[PDB]
Amino acid sequence: SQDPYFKIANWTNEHDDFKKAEMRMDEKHRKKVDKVMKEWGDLETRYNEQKAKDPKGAEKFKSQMNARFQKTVSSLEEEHKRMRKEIEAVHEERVQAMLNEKKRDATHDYRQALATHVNKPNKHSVLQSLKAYIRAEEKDRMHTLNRYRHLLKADSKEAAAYKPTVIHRLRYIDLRINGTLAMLRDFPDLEKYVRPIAVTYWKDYRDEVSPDISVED
Ligand SMILES: O=S(=O)(O)OC[C@H]1O[C@H](O)[C@H](OS(=O)(=O)O)[C@@H](OS(=O)(=O)O)[C@@H]1OS(=O)(=O)O
Repeated sequence: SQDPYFKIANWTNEHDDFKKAEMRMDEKHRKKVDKVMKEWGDLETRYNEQKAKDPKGAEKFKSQMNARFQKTVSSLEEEHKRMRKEIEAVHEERVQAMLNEKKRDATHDYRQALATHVNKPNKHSVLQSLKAYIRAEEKDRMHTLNRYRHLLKADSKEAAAYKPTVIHRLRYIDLRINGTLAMLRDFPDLEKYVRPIAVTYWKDYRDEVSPDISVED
């Protein structure tokens, strides 16, 4: 069989399932590296013994066993990297998919909040609906930027083939949010009191979730 992780269906707690699967993978990997490193040790002690006894046959053993070892390592290193990338692609797909859903639904509550307003003062509801939408888009930025961060440290290469993309995402997020704020222009009664609150909340919420940094670049 495979990991139970790949066939889930609520995705509601993806972070926890992923973080969990990642340990089961990470740990399973540590199981193998230990087994190899131990094999190396037994192999290596042997060389030290037959060192002065069979210096010719002994030495051949060292060259030989290095090739094997070197190879077995590279083999493992790849497998892990392969599996790691398989679990992430999946993860990043559900997270994006699930984030989108929040956007999708947060918008609905928003546009209803506004339609209901036309008739009667959905005042407070409109805002809490907007702030919800904002939290959703901003969470999309925070996770994206963060992915660029991990890739900047893992693959300074894979990383570069993402920047144009990251820049494209962060742009439309701002656009979508600004366009979603524009929808208030029509309710003058309401754009006068709700807007300045929601914009401050956007600047505030972004300051908390995805700050600035001074350490490095
Ligand atoms: O898999 S879940 O158990 O649903 O994830 C819960 C939270 O896990 C981390 O705190 C998550 O933090 S993270 O840095 O690892 O994304 C956090 O994301 S965040 O609130 O948007 O910041 C998650 O909160 S959630 O409401 O977005 O699901």
